[PDB]
Amino acid sequence: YHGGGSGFGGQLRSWNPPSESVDAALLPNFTRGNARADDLVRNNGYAANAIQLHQDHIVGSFFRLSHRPSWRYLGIGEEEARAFSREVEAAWKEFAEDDCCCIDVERKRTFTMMIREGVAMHAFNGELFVQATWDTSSSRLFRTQFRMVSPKRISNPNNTGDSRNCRAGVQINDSGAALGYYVSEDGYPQKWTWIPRELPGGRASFIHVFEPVEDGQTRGANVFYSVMEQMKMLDTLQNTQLQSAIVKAMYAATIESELDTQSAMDFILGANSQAAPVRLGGAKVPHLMPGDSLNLQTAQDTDNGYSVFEQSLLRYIAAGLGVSYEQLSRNYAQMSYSTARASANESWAYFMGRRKFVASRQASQMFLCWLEEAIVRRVVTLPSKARFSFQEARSAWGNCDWIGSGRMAIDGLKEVQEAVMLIEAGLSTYEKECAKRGDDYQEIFAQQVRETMERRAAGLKPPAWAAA
Amino acid sequence: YHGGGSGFGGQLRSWNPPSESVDAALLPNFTRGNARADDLVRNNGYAANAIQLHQDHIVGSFFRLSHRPSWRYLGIGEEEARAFSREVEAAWKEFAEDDCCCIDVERKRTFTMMIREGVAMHAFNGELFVQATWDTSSSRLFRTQFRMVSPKRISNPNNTGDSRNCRAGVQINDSGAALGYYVSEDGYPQKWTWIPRELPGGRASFIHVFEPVEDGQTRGANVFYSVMEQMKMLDTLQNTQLQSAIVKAMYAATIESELDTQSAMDFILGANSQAAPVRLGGAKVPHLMPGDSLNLQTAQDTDNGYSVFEQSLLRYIAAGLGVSYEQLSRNYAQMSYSTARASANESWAYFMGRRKFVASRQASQMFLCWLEEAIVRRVVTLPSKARFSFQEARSAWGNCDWIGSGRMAIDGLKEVQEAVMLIEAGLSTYEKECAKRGDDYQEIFAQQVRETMERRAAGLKPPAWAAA
Amino acid sequence: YHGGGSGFGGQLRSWNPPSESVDAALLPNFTRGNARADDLVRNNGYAANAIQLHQDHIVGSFFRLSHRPSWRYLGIGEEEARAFSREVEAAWKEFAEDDCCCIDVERKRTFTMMIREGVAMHAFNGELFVQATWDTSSSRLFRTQFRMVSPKRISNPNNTGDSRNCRAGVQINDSGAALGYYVSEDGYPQKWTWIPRELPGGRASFIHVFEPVEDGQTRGANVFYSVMEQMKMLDTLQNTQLQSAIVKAMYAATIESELDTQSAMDFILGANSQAAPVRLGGAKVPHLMPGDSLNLQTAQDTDNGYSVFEQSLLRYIAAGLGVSYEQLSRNYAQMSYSTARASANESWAYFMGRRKFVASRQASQMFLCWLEEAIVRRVVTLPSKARFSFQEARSAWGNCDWIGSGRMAIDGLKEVQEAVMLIEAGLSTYEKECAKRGDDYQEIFAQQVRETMERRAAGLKPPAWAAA
Repeated sequence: YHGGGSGFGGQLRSWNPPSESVDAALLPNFTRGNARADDLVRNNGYAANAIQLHQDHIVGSFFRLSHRPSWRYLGIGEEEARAFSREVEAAWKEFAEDDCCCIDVERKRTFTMMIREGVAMHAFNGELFVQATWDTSSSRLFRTQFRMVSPKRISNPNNTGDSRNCRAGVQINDSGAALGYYVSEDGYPQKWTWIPRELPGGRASFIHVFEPVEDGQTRGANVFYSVMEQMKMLDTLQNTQLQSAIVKAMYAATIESELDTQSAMDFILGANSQAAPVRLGGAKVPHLMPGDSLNLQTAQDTDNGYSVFEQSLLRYIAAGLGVSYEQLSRNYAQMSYSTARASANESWAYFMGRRKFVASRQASQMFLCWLEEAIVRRVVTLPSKARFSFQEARSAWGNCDWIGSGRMAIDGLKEVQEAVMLIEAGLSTYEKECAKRGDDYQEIFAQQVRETMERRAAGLKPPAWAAA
Repeated sequence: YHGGGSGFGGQLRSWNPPSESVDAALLPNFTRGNARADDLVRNNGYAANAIQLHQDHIVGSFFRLSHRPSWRYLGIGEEEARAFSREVEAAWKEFAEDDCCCIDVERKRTFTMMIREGVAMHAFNGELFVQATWDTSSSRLFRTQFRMVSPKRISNPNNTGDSRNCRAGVQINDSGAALGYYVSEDGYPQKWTWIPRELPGGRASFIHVFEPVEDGQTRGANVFYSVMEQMKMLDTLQNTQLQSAIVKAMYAATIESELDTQSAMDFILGANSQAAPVRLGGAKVPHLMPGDSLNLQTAQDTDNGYSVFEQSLLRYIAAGLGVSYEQLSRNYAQMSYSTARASANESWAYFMGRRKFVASRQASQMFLCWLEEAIVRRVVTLPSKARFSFQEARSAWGNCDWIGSGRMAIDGLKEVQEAVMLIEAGLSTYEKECAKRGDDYQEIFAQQVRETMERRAAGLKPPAWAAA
Repeated sequence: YHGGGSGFGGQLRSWNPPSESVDAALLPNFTRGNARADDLVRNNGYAANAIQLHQDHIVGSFFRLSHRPSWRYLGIGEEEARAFSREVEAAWKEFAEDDCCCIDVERKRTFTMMIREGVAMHAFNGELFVQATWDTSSSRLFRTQFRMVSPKRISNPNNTGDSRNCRAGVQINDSGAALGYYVSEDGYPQKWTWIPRELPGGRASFIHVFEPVEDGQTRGANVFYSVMEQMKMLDTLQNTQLQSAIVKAMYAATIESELDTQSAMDFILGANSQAAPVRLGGAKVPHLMPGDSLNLQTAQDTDNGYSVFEQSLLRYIAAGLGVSYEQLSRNYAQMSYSTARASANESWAYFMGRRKFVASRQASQMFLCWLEEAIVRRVVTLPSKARFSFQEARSAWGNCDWIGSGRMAIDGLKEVQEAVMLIEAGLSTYEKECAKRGDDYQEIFAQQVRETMERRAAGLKPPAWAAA
């Protein structure tokens, strides 16, 4: 095997990367990497475009709840489960979507915008932090509130060095689990607070969502590490090329003469001395003595293959980040239907995975945290004859699924024909087909049974879905 | 035969590779090869893209259980087998998919995330290790927990040399079988523990999944050995080319004169001395004496054939890794439907093989480990009059199949038409067609029989699948 | 005839190859050729791709048994043959597909994985060896075990010279048949054992599978001898071209002056002395005295015709190995449907031949070895009133056919239409149509007759295959 060897001619003799865990590689330069990722996101067109694509495709314009408790395990009954789910869904829908935005302490974000911010933070910071608090002064129906904590705030107190149990502001028990986090207080023009992960009663107090790569990993790594250097180098190349083009296009001509500069421009260029401005009106034919000369400068091609090199670098960056090349670069060159569909599918697989993990876990944990007080305050009533209480089986009572914006297809008619053909056979159900369009099938049925009554009352022809 | 000969003109005279086992080639430089593969994965856009493609296509966004015990062998009866399968599937679904993430000791990953991490570890490290433990302090329903052990941790104690029976921290019996493993403890700012492969009762304590190449192979080899050198050399070429382009684009022009440098720029470039900055506003025509000169530099083509060489190297890398060229390089050049379908099939065969072996074996062993407690703690009851106990035939009781995300078609209508035509004939069943879409046909049937009742109750037109 | 003559102008005067058997050409340099093939497989991207294609297409993701005993010969009856086949197939499932992997001594591979490893070994080593042993300490139902022996281990004892009867560790009787083998024991940081080919009772103890080319051939030859030299030379050319491109791209410019190097770089390049680093920010216009000079280097085309030469060499290599050019090189250039189908058929013929011979013979012999104990231990009962007992006609009792993964075609709809039309006419049966899809028609019928009952019980519309 030449992987561990010296190389072809010994070229890989100096390539001896150390063997170390993910923590040993990531933690020493965590803050610098995060700052560089933030710099790239704020001040580069492509990084901001990638973040916007992540936000728009992973979550969308809405994030909707679907409460499906496991009634078999609980032994309560299907109808009671349906009634409980309807009540819980109504309560959650009013709680999250108030215009006062009292879901968060800062009163600036709704639930959907909070999910989008969490996804964005997971993108260029590798993780997201959420804290759940209670305000006693509040007289509203619910006291639960959520605060989005930036990863920069969590760090070791007093800027102390890492230990075996405490790393990067995270306290670790004997196992890999985390017991608590140290959150700093930021003064824009310091102190640290201990926040336990979970309350003694089992409620989740502070939320941390990230995907671990190796066995022992305390905090996550942003996606920009793969292509961080190339983005900066490409920005430098773009600025240099633009400045060079401006400079080369500036010098249009050159005057050579042995006379005074005022005299030379007077006799050759045509300026009026009554250095010296020249009027652009008209065409001029100067007369030159033997010593005089007039040279019109020629410049190189403004874009001499910079476009193709930029194309290659943008393909590399899009491969590193995960978004499609066309989406990142806005190129959308000529291509057949099959190629566009294949690229869309390749991007959609990654987007679906990100939605399934990050946003779904965050929303599920927030929903469980809210549901615990909702049940405690008797806003909703648990079904009777339950095998287990809410505390004993939290996941069983609070099992849920989340629906986001569906993919907008290149051909609208083909997808509709496919859906109709699937519905005609037994391969698919109404729920799955409506969920692909970002709709709830029960709401569609209610709207249809309302519309048929409205049509009948007005005297119009009954709709297709109506039963004779 | 010229294979063992000197060559055409004697060119292969120095090519005399040693004849040795896979262990003799792999073990001496195991750690350096693993470290180089990790370096490529962390810091190259293409390697990270390949790992992400592996994770997404091999597993997907979900990994689902299908329990099919062999009822004929055990002599229990079909209906008891179906009831047992329903119970164990429900228990597994609740156990793996809790939001508390209590399946693993570190409480960071769900079952699907652990499967994806195992696939990733198999990709760039050549193997995956899983440890199953019990916590007695836990008061939950199940005490089983799983921990993913990095391959770096398994090594010979005290960094001692390999022996005949103990190689790379694995103790080997007279045959090729492994009896136990030595796992180190990592301190981020050492000691070794003996972990037997199997408990005395026959339970699996330590899990090791990899594909052997030759007869005697203690540990597996990463996939990057084939293309390790080329990726590093291509990265060096890319960085060098980018720096060279930036350098050549930087120098726009050149001034030649015998005067002072400030005066030369004042009279020619146009800088103001009130070295010296020059304003970009306007167009200028300087006046030059005989000794003076102005030269506008021209540069070579920025991308002069680098794209084609990069294409060739990327095809080589994609051949080595196994992913498609379009997926790896994000190129997706103009191509017909047939070529895209052929490349997709060529990649899908490899992905299906990897899913059938690695993830399936890992998930099956974890499921058996959980099922042993589940049966022991009497959460589920074995059918009566069974020929053999659970211990005597573990595979018969725990026979199962796993379903992941299905391939996304380039043309949605064509696959639906194909599935419908197959269903109409006897060549296919409902289960196989639903499995290709990542769905369970029994859940679809339950949803349909619920939806028909819902439509009937609300007064809507009965669905197609309903029976008159 | 000029084939044996001097040539056109005497150019073939030195071309006088010796006339010798295959053994005389192969045996003297067997080990060096095998080592070179192993080196190419481990360390070249294309060779690994070819081996992976062999494994994926010849075997696939599964290998399945179809027991077809010849009842007419033995005069037992069709129904008894069916019952015996069902029992044997069930028993072979459990032995081969246990998760404990107790089929092999090393407990690392399942039956399909051992078949794939055998195919791979036949690919780059020219043959495969399998050993069947018994473990008395085992308390399981079956004591049969299989060990894949690397071809390197079999060699002459004490590294002695070959004889008339003993060549390369294989003892040959008066005829060409082999009586036994000498297998060495490998110590990774020596002794030889005599293993007879067959037990005295007729059972197969040692398995050797290879295709003979000529009359007397003791051991087989790998496929790589045809194209090993070209692969090594192409790898050298690729590495040299990459290094040359990096070297030529590295030198961006050149400074010529009579001053000191520090002064020259300060005045021309723009470095700061407060050798000398230069910041890349901005565009610069240096001033040069008559002695000074600035030159921007221009390099040759990075990929100047290397791609087409690589294409030709890859076509030659793919022709030598037997795989299609597109599969080997991942090129998949623009091409019509007919050309793609023709290339796919050309490759599929070779893959079907390899599957029919190598894997089928290996699996059949292993199945016979297992079936002998299975019958002896009375796990399965032979039908009564049989003409010849198991010993008299092993092949008649153990006649079987093996099924692998079916070909993935470019157009899914066309293949389904073709299969439906063939089924409608009398040209084809259900078994052949289901076999091309890698399915067992009896299993499909059982699944259909279950699904129709499941649909009827739930109240859904009866399936198409149901009989009124």
